Amino acid sequence: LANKFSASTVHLEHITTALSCLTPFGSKDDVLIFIDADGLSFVRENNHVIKIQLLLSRELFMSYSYRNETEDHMKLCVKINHILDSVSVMNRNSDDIVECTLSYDGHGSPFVLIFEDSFISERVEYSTYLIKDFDTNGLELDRERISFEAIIKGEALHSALKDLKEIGCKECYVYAKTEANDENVFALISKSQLG
Amino acid sequence: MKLKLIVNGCEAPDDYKLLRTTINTVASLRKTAILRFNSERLTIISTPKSSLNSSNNGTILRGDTGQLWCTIPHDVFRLYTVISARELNTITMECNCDSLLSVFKRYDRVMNQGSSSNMTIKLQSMPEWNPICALGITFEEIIMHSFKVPVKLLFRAQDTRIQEPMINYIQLMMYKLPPISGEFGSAFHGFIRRVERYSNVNHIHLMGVKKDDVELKIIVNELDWHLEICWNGPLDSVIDISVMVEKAEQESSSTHEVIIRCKDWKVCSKLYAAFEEVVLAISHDESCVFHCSLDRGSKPRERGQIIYYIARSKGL
Repeated sequence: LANKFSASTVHLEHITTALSCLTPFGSKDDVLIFIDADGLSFVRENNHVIKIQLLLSRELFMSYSYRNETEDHMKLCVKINHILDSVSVMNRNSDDIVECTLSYDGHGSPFVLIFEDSFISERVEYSTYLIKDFDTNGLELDRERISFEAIIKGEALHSALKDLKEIGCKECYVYAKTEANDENVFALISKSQLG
Repeated sequence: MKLKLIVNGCEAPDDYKLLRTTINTVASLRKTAILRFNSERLTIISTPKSSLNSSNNGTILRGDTGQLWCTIPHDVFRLYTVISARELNTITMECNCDSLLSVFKRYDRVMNQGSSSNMTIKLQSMPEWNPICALGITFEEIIMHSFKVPVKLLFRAQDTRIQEPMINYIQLMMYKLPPISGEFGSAFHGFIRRVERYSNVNHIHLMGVKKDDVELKIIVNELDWHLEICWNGPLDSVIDISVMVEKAEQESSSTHEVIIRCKDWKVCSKLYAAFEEVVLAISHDESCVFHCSLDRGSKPRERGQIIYYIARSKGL
């Protein structure tokens, strides 16, 4: 295509999954989109205290073209509520949608989302906004001063998070300890109405 | 002014369906409808210029400008006894759509029950009450069910003022919509009804661009995000203080666009779902015409016509 960036895919689960993952960071706020040859990343930040970055790699898209030459990456900002509403209405007939393509043509142009069906295609253009002075790279892990690391299974962690949420947890404490004979102790301590 | 007519639904169901659809659309479009009974055909008209309709002042308050015209060949009725002393024996009346629609709904219920009777319609002088007469309607139910509807006759001067709109045909682009009964009927029906998924959308921008050699698009700019809907399937193109409305200069010689209301689009969708052969004519920044045609032959017979004219809701 003539666009600077154009990525088309046939799986609609990735987009909806990413939007759902980004939802807990506020239904009405900004989302940063990073575009590079490696892929497309969605970034959100809350209260300068928490940050989330979800990456969709090149392999996930059946076609991926990044023809920009002057800059190695492209940065834009969109409103999450607009995308949420547009996808919710456009994804009502989720069974019939067959193709989904994102496109962008540099600064000053909208972010184009096209849902292509067998005979009907829906095209929506999202206006872009200036990126806030706050740098998302500021909140990063110092890879040379790791206090501790741990590997956990997704299901158990999800169950623990659900249990904490349902008891109205207010304060959380991650406790990590190691001993000899391969003894490990990783725990979450919650302060809530229960105590 | 005898107007004895016989209607049967068991013979030529296409004609009965056409009449039912015409009465339904006129009832849903306005409160009262004009009926012209000529020696050749019956014309059902819904126009804001009718004496009863003009009272509601729809034009100045809500922009009710669309005009609906339906032609029913006299072959539809088993008996067509229309004798008058006017041009081509034409008798003009202004009837109320609600009562006629209710009577036809009851007739449809009786027909679906299993009866195969006939409906007899006549013009009578009710002594209970432009003199007002009654439209006596009678039919059997396997019991002689008879209902009457008030009606007002119109004079020649009143009849001639109601004229069908004429469009600049040379400056008009026509597209032949895919048949509803075809494999693409469902896709186009969904495409027409797609914009209904947005509750707050009130106006739609229809566009037609050459290059199956033409394409049709529906644009919505009333939302926080620009919305464009494109039909990529096959689609063939048929080859006082009054002032003239300002027409925007065309972007190109092969693009025709017009902005209309969502209610008119819903009416057009209903018409498309009703009939098989449907044509959409666009006059750039001027108007949109929905032409539904029903074809019947024996010496080809008269073509059943339903034309809905919609004026632009906004300028371009």
